[PDB]
Amino acid sequence: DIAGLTPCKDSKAFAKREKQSVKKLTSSLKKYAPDSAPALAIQATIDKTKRRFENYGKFGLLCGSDGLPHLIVSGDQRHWGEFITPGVLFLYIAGWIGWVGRSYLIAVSGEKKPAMREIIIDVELASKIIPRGFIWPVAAYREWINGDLVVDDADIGY
Amino acid sequence: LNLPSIFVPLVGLVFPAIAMTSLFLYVQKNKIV
Amino acid sequence: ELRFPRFSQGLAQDPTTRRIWFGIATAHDFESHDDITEERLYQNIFASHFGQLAIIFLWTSGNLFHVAWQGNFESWIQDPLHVRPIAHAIWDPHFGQPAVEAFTRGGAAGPVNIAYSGVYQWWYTIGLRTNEDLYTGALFLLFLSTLSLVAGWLHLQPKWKPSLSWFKNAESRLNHHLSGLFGVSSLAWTGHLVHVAIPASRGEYVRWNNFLDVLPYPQGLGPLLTGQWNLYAQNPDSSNHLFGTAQGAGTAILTLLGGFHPQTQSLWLTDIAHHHLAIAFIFLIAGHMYRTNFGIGHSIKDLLEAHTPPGGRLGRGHKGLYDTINNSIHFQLGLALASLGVITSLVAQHMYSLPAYAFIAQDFTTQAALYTHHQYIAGFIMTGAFAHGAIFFIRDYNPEQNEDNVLARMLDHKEAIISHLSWASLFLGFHTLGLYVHNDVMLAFGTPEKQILIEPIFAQWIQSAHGKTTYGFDILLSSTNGPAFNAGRSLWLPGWLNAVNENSNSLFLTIGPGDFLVHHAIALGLHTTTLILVKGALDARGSKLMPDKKDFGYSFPCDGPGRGGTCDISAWDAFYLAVFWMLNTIGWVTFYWHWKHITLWQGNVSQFNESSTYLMGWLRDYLWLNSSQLINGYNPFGMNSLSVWAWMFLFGHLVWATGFMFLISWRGYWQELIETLAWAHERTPLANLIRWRDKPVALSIVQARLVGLAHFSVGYIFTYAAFLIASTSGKFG
Amino acid sequence: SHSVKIYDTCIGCTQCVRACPTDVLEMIPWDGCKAKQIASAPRTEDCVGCKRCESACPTDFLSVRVYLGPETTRSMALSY
Amino acid sequence: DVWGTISDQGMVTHITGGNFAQSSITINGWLRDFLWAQASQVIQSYGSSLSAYGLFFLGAHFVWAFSL
Amino acid sequence: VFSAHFGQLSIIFLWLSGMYFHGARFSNYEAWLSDPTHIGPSAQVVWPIVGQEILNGDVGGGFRGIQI
Ligand code: CLA
Ligand code: CLA
Ligand code: CLA
Ligand code: CLA
Ligand SMILES: CC1=C(/C=C/C(C)=C/C=C/C(C)=C/C=C/C=C(C)/C=C/C=C(C)/C=C/C2=C(C)CCCC2(C)C)C(C)(C)CCC1
Ligand code: SF4
Ligand code: SF4
Repeated sequence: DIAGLTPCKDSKAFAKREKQSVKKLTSSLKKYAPDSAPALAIQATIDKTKRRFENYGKFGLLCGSDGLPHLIVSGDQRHWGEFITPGVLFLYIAGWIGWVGRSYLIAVSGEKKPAMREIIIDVELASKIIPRGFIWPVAAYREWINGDLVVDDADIGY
Repeated sequence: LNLPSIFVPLVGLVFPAIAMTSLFLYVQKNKIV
Repeated sequence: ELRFPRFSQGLAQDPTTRRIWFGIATAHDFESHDDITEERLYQNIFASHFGQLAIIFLWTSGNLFHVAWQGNFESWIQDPLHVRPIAHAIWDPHFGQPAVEAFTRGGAAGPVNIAYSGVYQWWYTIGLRTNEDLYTGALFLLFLSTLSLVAGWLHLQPKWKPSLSWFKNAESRLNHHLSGLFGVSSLAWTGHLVHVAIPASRGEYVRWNNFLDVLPYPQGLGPLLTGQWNLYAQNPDSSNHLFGTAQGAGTAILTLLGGFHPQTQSLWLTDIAHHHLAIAFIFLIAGHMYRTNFGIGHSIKDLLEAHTPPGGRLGRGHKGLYDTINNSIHFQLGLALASLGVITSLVAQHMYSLPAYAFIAQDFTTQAALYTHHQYIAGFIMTGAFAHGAIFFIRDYNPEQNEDNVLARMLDHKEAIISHLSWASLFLGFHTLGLYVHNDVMLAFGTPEKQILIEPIFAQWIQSAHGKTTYGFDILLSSTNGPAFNAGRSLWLPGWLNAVNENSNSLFLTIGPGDFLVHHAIALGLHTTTLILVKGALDARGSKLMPDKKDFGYSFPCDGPGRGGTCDISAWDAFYLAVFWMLNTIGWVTFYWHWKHITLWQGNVSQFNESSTYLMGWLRDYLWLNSSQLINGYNPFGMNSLSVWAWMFLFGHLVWATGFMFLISWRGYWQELIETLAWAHERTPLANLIRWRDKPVALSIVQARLVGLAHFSVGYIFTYAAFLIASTSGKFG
Repeated sequence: SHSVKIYDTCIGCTQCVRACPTDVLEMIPWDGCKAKQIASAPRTEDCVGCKRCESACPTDFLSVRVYLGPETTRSMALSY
Repeated sequence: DVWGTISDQGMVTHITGGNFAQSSITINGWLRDFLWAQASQVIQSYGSSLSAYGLFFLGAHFVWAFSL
Repeated sequence: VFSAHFGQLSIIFLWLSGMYFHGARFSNYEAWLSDPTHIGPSAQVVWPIVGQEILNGDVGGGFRGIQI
């Protein structure tokens, strides 16, 4: 397939690795009583391992000659679940955090001693600003349009 | 004759002695003119 | 002029040992000497450059003489794959008999050293065959080294001193150096290849006593004058040619084959000849651009004054840069050092993938040594470029005469520049270290299938574009029906494609996720080193913490404990900090090169492909595994030929560590201690009859930084050199 | 010997003179400030270059400046 | 010289087999027979119950270099 | 000084209480009492998330955990 890689659901090395891990777990499982707690924990680990391999196989990942999954990040539409969609989620969350921080700093700077409100948080004020990160992409865009996001170079100084 | 047997001591022992002697006497001069 | 140093009265009146140290350290800083003028600076520089040429010629002549006197070049010529070349004989009276036995190698009758510089392959490729030729070369170089000294002495006499305006004729110097130093030299070397080396690669011996009679080509210069140049290519060497012999030999002198010679695994000689001929042409044309005395040629100042964007986004453009550059020698040194560092790295990268010397590709230790050596030299040159660039801003830059040009606007948006460099460094560091740690944890918990492994798709795509077929991409030169494939299908594509798709050589190696990770680490190193050096250069004249820094010069200790404290505030200190990061980055580069090649040469690529994705793999499978022979050079049971390298290994670890002492503990501790020892000596009988004449004191702050960094660098280099040479030559020779 | 200089932003607070450990500086009459006095450095052959005077100065930027120069017995503080 | 196993006949086998006397008198001996030889357990611990010690080994090298 | 020393003693007692409780609740001390030379002491166990349960090693006596 892409870059000489093979789908993990059809890779012999992938199945070999799964079998080796399951055998290694079963060798430890064969040391305890069937109804003891360690046996149940090892059995749960075995079931989890089988589920992990099955999900990797059926989610469309690609495997190399080593028998391990590899990620594709060039933009191909068959692999957006690997980088692009989680990346959009990361950007959304990070923008929320940054936007609420900047809005708190701007709202608090008008007081007599703003620094006192930076080592002791005003939770009453922050609890009104936290929910507003929900629409940060709209607010930031509108603020950029109207020229409220950036300070002119002439005005920057201590 | 074995040339290394003569030249290794001259470069490793005697030449450094002469050079260091001259440099020590040069840096100690009270006046150079 | 009172005493040593004669060139500095301020140092000459110093009554302490500080007079001596500093006297040595400021000897070659001519600009700072007493009663110096502008003209004497240039003249003394000219004499010193002649001195450097004389020393270089002496070094080369010594190499030739010692190889001829004590080497086995003639024996090596006949069996180049199983004979080890000899550098020089050993005469050490401290040796014991087992060492005498162990170091006797290469067919010699005494203990010897094996050469790893590669001079045997080089000198065999250019047509040398006997010890008499080597002796004549050494004598000729001895003559040139004397010529350099005589010329330096002559041009320093009152009748023969050039004036100040002679040294500032930029157009004439550029013309002479482009046309004559580059182009004509290339022409002469092409002539050597046609008349000497290529015939030597076919069994014909041409020397100074018979070269007039023998013809380099059967039809002579007729095809050149008439224009039937294609006759110089039509009978190339056979694929079964034996390099020193006439079996399978051809008659062409200028070809466009590409690929490698099947036996020697190096580039064809006719390709090198045609290359140097075309390059010589290009430089000969390039050297006619500027105006000297004949009413034609461009003017550099008028070229600079014209290229100004009309929108005003670049201020006044390049107006005033001609005088700014031509009146500052530090600006010139910075430009030259930057260019030379870039091409040193380019030489290192191109000599491992496209070998040019016969039988050098099979000598693994030599190739490793050359790549590592030239990369470290390149790193030092790159740091020096920014150092002298920073010196420019303090000593020579004139604000009034650079008003609103590009150089001033660089100083104008320094905060933006530095902040964006910092952001890039932070991003690369966070995410690269995070991926490595995630993979390490996945390996530790026994679930290697949960690693994050990013395929280097863009680099594989470019490799496919260059002709590689490994990844199944069908693009450009990797496709069969396209304009690019068709255009070169008959010229050089067959040999080039044969070379690229052979997986035994080092031409476009196959790459994977480990390569992705290590390349992003190398990028981190480049960006951070650049951040440090650029911040040093752009803040040299001052900042908010020290707005008048330019009054204090390039190197000074500090500005005291006030205003919060000001340790390491000068530009010299920024250079000092950047050298550490340079060593780190070059270490990463050379580690990666060595491990990938060592697994290639053993036929075990999967070892690298699987162990390189986590850092414990690097620690265990590269460092720990490849030391076993090295640390057994001597042991309680005996010693072998690696003993010297083993000794050197420990020597390195020592010097490195000693440097820490100068870097961590500072001066005030040591001065107080020294006072007590002075008291003790003045009070001891039979010894107070002896008196010092320079009062002993502790080292200066800047001096200590320098000494510590020097011990650090020497130890670094010696340790890695011992490991590299021992590990490779223990396995392959 | 080091060089010490005084600039005309001085407000005549006298802190630098009090801070000096070898008596380099002193106050003299002036008419350019509200305190009617200004600092002076007449004995710089005894300066060691400690920069306590710079640490004491309140103006921005400094009004007293020290440039380290050629070293002597007095400026290296050698008792032997 | 002390720790080890003993057989039924009373033959003491030491963990490193009495190499201290001859090998500890050079620096190369400390480097080869002590650090390099005995680091094998900690560097081979991945995939077992002792892998936490390998992880801490690497992390502590990191912190040490960070202090510089 | 007196009051701060009392605080330090309180913290030390908390540490000892934790040690004895973890010995009583999550250890193989009783099994170790019957075969000291063959069983490895253990009094720390981990929860099964993100695969860290591999650290519960086979120390003996029907118990899995971290050796102390
Ligand atoms: C055609 C006339 C001519 C020539 C041949 C030269 C030659 C030279 N001049 Mg110049 N010069 C000239 C005219 C000329 N000049 C004129 C007219 C003026 C007055 C305007 C000057 C003013 C002048 C000054 C003021 C200075 C020089 C200097 C120099 C020297 C530079 C150092 C050197 O050797 O670089 C050698 C460079 C090369 C061989 C070319 C670079 C090659 C690169 C690195 C690529 C190599 C590729 C290759 C394949 C690698 C092979 C490696 C090998 C191991 C196999 C050099 C000897 C300097 C000097 O040192 O003087 C003593 C110096 O300071 N010149
Ligand atoms: C073509 C190359 C070139 C040239 C002509 C110059 C010329 C100059 N440089 Mg520049 N420089 C260069 C390359 C060059 N540089 C490079 C590559 C670097 C980066 C490392 C620098 C970094 C640099 C700095 C940081 C400074 C200069 C300065 C100077 C001045 C001379 C200072 C002096 O007398 O030092 C005297 C020389 C010494 C005291 C010797 C130092 C040797 C070091 C410590 C290492 C020695 C270790 C030794 C080999 C150990 C051997 C051990 C054994 C067991 C193997 C002069 C204008 C100074 C300047 O202009 O200040 C305003 C200055 O401060 N240069
Ligand atoms: C588990 C996954 C993971 C983790 C733990 C991290 C962790 C981190 N990321 Mg990262 N990242 C991830 C996945 C992850 N990333 C993925 C999948 C992507 C692909 C989209 C990125 C892309 C990414 C970027 C582009 C950046 C980071 C940065 C960071 C660091 C600072 C975040 C911060 O302070 O936000 C709190 C938020 C703020 C302080 C506000 C400003 C920064 C955020 C990112 C908002 C940016 C808004 C802007 C309009 C988006 C486009 C920018 C453009 C340059 C692409 C932090 C260590 C930042 C960094 O390294 O900075 C040096 C950074 O710039 N990450
Ligand atoms: C291994 C040693 C080491 C490390 C890790 C660093 C790291 C860094 N150096 Mg430093 N440096 C070192 C050695 C090191 N340096 C040495 C020996 C020198 C020579 C004196 C210098 C000289 C130097 C200079 C002069 C500069 C740097 C800069 C930097 C930064 C580069 C950008 C980067 O990667 O950001 C990413 C950050 C990191 C990788 C740091 C670690 C982040 C951790 C892992 C995050 C998680 C922390 C964890 C949760 C905390 C738990 C602890 C506690 C709460 C319980 C970074 C902070 C440059 C800088 O500041 O750029 C902005 C810079 O200018 N370094
Ligand atoms: C600070 C300072 C300084 C310094 C500087 C420096 C040191 C710099 C560096 C820089 C650098 C170091 C740079 C580099 C660059 C590079 C580049 C820019 C490149 C490019 C390339 C290209 C473009 C290519 C292309 C291609 C390809 C890839 C393929 C084939 C084809 C072609 C050829 C097209 C000075 C002296 C000025 C003075 C002032 C201040
Ligand atoms: S540097 Fe020290 S000794 Fe010199 S004037 Fe200032 S306070 Fe006095
Ligand atoms: S401390 Fe500064 S302002 Fe005060 S007297 Fe001295 S120089 Fe003037």
